[PDB]
Amino acid sequence: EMENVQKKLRKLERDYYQIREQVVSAKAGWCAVMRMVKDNGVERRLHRRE
Amino acid sequence: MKYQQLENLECGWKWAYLIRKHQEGEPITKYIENSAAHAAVDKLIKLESEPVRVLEWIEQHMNPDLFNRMKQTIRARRKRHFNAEHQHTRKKSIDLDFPVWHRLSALSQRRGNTLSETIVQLIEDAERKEKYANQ
Amino acid sequence: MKYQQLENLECGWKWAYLIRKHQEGEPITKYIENSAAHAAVDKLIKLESEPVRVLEWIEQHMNPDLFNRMKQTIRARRKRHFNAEHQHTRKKSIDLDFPVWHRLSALSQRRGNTLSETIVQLIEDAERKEKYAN
Amino acid sequence: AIRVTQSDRDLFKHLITEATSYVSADYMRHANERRTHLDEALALRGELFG
Amino acid sequence: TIEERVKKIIGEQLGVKQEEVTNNASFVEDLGADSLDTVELVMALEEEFDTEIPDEEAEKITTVQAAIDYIN
DNA sequence: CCACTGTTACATTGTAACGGCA
DNA sequence: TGCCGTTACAATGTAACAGTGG
Ligand SMILES: *P(=O)(O)OCC(C)(C)[C@@H](O)C(=O)NCCC(=O)NCCS
Repeated sequence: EMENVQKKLRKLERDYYQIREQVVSAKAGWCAVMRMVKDNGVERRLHRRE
Repeated sequence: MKYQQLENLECGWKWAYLIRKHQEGEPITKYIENSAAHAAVDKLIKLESEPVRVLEWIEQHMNPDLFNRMKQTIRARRKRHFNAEHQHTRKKSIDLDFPVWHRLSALSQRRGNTLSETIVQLIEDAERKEKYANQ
Repeated sequence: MKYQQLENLECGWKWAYLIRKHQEGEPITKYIENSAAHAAVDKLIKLESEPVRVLEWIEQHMNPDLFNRMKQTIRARRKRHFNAEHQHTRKKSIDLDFPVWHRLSALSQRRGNTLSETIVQLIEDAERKEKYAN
Repeated sequence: AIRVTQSDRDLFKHLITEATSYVSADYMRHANERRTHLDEALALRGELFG
Repeated sequence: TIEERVKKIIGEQLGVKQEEVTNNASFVEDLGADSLDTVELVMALEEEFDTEIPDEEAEKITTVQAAIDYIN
């Protein structure tokens, strides 16, 4: 029974890996963008919190 | 409807598709006369920065042949554009040798599932073997 | 050398490739000045139907950085042209969902095999399992 | 002179407003989904660890 | 190597300079990474080496030196 | 029924990277 | 090395099927 449950565990592990990678890539791209907008166009002009 | 339809994007896609087809030499126009076809093409070229009028140009001079290919290409382009956002929704293109593809396709129609599903079942059986070896 | 190279065919391929690239906006020529580039491109356009002179045109006006890409494109074109004659030598192209592709490639790098070799081995093992049970 | 300055002002206004509208919206969209994906991934992670 | 892949991950997940990220550079004060930024940094470190870390032991890591110490 | 949409399975062409070989 | 085959992709286009809603 425990091995059967561990199979589902591994499935959930793969799911979590997918999501973690997606988020990590999003953050990497976002950081690159931030480094590219050091020109001061980001502080309010890009970041219209509205 | 699962994919949001964007007018100013699909219109540009359509204009680019028409221009590509014409420059490929195909008769996008429905006109057999050379002069009317040339005039319609010239106007379409002018319509570069006005994708909105491209729909009207379509309704006025588009060749009746192209409706199916148009609605197919733009539908697929929309699907691909929305899927490319995330990796887990992306697609990977691979090439297979004829014997291998023949066996794989035969197996898939036997199991009545898509190629990806058949590969999933196969790799899952191999990984199940690995797991039972591990436990 | 496995595939014999034919001039009237490969030269037409090269002319078509260069024309396509130019239509795509690629700078075919090495001339920064627009006039010389346009003149050379017009010469190329009117140079259609000529292998022995399109080769010379390439030697004289071709952009240095596209040589490798053109060479590998022609290699692939030649290989595909010779392989597309027979069924067993043809290649079937498919699209795989990203998770499935990731796992399959994981197996292929792990085992050092190619996608074809890895899938062949896996199917063979599946068949063997069928025979064990049957 | 009046005509030229009016045209210039109008062009500047339009270009700036439209560029900001075009870019900031996608920027905010991505920020929002990255936040949401992070939130989801944390729940997945906790369940996995347990 | 691991000791420079760690810098690669930290710099491109926090956007700070490679020069800035030294062994003793703390994330929050030196690199400026806040709660979510540090969370993303640890997630990226996990992803880089395809490993997992306990929650408490991971949060205990709050510096480049500690990061490498747990990685190696 | 009927139309429009989503999806799969290809094709088609191009490219970069390996690795073999004179 | 310089060419040459080879692989694994990418991008786009199509046909065909399956769904969906009016
Ligand atoms: P930052 O100030 O936004 O803080 C983020 C966070 C540290 C609160 C967050 O990343 C986090 O760790 N959330 C989950 C906390 C936890 O241990 N929950 C149990 C498993 S759901």
